[PDB]
Amino acid sequence: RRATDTTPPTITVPSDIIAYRGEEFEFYFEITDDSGQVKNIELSTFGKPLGLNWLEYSEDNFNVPGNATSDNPLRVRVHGTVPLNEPIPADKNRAQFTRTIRAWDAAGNVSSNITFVIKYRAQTDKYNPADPTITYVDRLSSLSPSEKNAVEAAVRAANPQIPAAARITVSANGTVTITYPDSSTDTITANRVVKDLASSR
Amino acid sequence: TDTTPPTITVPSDIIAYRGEEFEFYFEITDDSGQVKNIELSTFGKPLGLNWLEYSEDNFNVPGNATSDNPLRVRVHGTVPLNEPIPADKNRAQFTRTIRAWDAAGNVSSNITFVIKYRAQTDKYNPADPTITYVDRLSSLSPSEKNAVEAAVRAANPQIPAAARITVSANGTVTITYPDSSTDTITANRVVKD
Ligand SMILES: [Ca+2]
Ligand SMILES: [Ca+2]
Ligand SMILES: [Ca+2]
Ligand SMILES: [Ca+2]
Ligand SMILES: [Ca+2]
Ligand SMILES: [Ca+2]
Ligand SMILES: [Ca+2]
Repeated sequence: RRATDTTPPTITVPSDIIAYRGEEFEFYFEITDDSGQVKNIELSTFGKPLGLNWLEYSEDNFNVPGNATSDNPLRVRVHGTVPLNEPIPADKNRAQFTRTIRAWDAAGNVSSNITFVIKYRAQTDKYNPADPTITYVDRLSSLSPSEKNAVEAAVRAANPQIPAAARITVSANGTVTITYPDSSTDTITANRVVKDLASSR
Repeated sequence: TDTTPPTITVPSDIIAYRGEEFEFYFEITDDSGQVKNIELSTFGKPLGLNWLEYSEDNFNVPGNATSDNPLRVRVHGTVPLNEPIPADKNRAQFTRTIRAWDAAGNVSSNITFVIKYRAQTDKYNPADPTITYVDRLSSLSPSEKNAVEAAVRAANPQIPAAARITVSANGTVTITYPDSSTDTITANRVVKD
């Protein structure tokens, strides 16, 4: 047996972190140490400030004997919400944050930073609207207020998976726009939404 | 023997809104206590309001039309949703006549009544919603617009469910009634920062 612990902790990072603007998400780091005890972690930008004030984790169970064994690793839950307005550039391969994590054991050994990547995307990437039941209208090019209400209700009823804070609008010819809370959108063309009532009876 | 026709009281303010059922009553009395029938016309010519109907309950019965208990004729109908409204609202009305007769056949003169009709927004007057607090007053988010609309709807169960409430970028509310007339709620009664 060696008189001292000279080996830093080992960190496992999640391999495919995907976040949608305005929606809470979470991912876990798993950490072990040959001593069985991890003291704390640091999230950084390769040693510089993290710069993501919306990302949080709990220090529950940090620096407790036995908290970080091979059989029972330390599981660190990181969570937050990418801001509703976070800019997504034209090349969506650039819509990500690459950051680093390291950890200390109780003997002062600190691991070397390893990377993790938070990819983020518009809410319209998460949601795929189903077509509503058809609303039958008197004039295909000039919907009444009651017909627009019915279209919106039908679009909403065909899509309970879509967020309640998304806003559904309807044009004069029955074209549907779904505007998600982050202002990304989805469209349903009118021919999938309305049909002429007289033509259909 | 009866030589005197019935007398007719008409309502003074018959005001109907497009697309919304209305009702009113004529009250008819005769010195005999009995009214046989009535006729609605355009000064003797055809009435020309196929959307108007009246009840003939209790016509031509003794005692149906006394001073104490006149014959109360219920009239109802719905002015068409698309009835055009002239720019001069003194012309947005139908002037018609009613006459009535007793069992001896004494007929009254034609008595005038006027059905005024108006756009739905002339009826409805939106109450204000609980205020919605927003992040930017010139650029509401989708979620904030949803909240504004829900609040306007929750405060106004009396407005037709078929009316459509829209919300602009600055929180201005438009209510479009089924007959396509509108009301507006200015942003300051609707949103705050
Ligand atoms: Ca160690
Ligand atoms: Ca989508
Ligand atoms: Ca008489
Ligand atoms: Ca009676
Ligand atoms: Ca009004
Ligand atoms: Ca009024
Ligand atoms: Ca709506």
